[PDB]
Amino acid sequence: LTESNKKFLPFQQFGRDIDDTTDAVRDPQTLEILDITPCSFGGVSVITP
Amino acid sequence: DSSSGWTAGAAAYYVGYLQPRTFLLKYNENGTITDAVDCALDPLSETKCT
Ligand SMILES: *[C@@H]1O[C@H](CO)[C@@H](O)[C@H](O)[C@H]1NC(C)=O
Repeated sequence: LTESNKKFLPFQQFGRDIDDTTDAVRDPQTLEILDITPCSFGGVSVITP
Repeated sequence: DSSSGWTAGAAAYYVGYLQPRTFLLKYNENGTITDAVDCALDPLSETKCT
């Protein structure tokens, strides 16, 4: 989760993008924007002579 | 009596009915909806939504 600069409308909250996943949320208590983007991916490489 | 004399005054109200259609919507930088097109009115709109 990361703090956001986005400005929702007073009732809006999803992170739906081009693919429609989630990169936005509002604290049900402090009502602030928390961008979501996971900590992972994948690619592998070993070099040998 | 309770059933005859009374004043209405000028007002007029409009009533419509809805229909299951398909719409194409245009949101902006604020995410506020700014425009739309009913691509079942005319061919040019159909081209737009396709
Ligand atoms: C909303 O629109 C106004 C236009 O006056 C603009 O200044 C502002 O940057 C917009 N907000 C967002 C969410 O970008």
